[PDB]
Amino acid sequence: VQLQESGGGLVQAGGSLRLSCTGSGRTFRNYPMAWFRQAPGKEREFVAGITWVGASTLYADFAKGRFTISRDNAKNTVYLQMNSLKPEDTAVYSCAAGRGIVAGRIPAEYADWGQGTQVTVSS
Amino acid sequence: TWSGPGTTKRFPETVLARCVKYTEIHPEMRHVDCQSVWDAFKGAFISKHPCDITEEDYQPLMKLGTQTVPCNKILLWSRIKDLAHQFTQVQRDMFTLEDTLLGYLADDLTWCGEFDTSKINYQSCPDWRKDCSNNPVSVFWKTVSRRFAEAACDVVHVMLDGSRSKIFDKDSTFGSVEVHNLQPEKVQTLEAWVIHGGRDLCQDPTIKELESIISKRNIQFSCKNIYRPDKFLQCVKNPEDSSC
Repeated sequence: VQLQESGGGLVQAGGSLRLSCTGSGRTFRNYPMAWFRQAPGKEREFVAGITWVGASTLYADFAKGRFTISRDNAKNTVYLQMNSLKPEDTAVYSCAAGRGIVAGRIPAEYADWGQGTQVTVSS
Repeated sequence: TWSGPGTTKRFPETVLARCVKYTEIHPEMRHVDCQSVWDAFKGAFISKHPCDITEEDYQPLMKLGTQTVPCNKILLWSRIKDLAHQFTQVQRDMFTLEDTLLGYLADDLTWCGEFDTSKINYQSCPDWRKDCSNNPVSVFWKTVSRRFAEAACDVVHVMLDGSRSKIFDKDSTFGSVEVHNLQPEKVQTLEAWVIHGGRDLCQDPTIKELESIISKRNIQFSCKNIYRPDKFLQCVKNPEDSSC
């Protein structure tokens, strides 16, 4: 599994982005997938997760009502719609593919990772 | 004399032997003293009228049975026991109620006492429709199911039998206890897997009822048709297969 993120960029507070994570090589249609983020001097933190059987979603408390995770198996891509962005959303956002059934919140339990895409929200 | 079948033969020895068996093999519960567990179980219903059992009667047992399970990997189920349990044998980080110590002790068993004796009634025990709802068996399952459902977080999964009339039954343990104890402060989504017996069953009126019950608690709902239970177990085991 090779993962590649795109869709990041520079926006004003209140703005929107749509991140996508496209899989080359092996399909990930039967893996749970998650978006994580990492601000300059901090540890990776869970943003959102999605299962593979029924594509059920899961969000960090800071993401609820603002971000939407989704996937499209045919395209081999996971999406993160981000609305109402704030400066403290500024970070490198990465997608990860896990194993088993559920999308957990612990980065070290995910096997495959992309390089990430920069998200910068100005004040 | 009650309408239901009596306490299962050799119930004391069976419960004790299940405790010994579970605790000696599952390392997370090795600390448990199985004699204490039995004494606490027995104390819940012995010398008590079997129509006046409360959850508090089972509290000492609940406490000995304390088990810190991963909240995010719970599989609930309804009228599809064998497949739900096969599933947790394949996807071994997930569990059903009956994969916990307390669920494992009581599974498929029946028990009650009498108000005027310290004896176990092997002749008959209350039937929940015909005699009384608040009997030793019903109250146990109601207590442990409620607590199990309260422990759940993140995405909770439920397996349902799609071959039967009332795929979701609001009068089942899942329908009347478990679903109303999923806390919205930590459960974000219930995912239903409707198992087929050889159409789109997620459209069935009873699934819409479940969706509605769940929506009102501010929890999201997903539903999935499992057409081929055999392929499903195979693909969960090895998702790298090109057939999935």
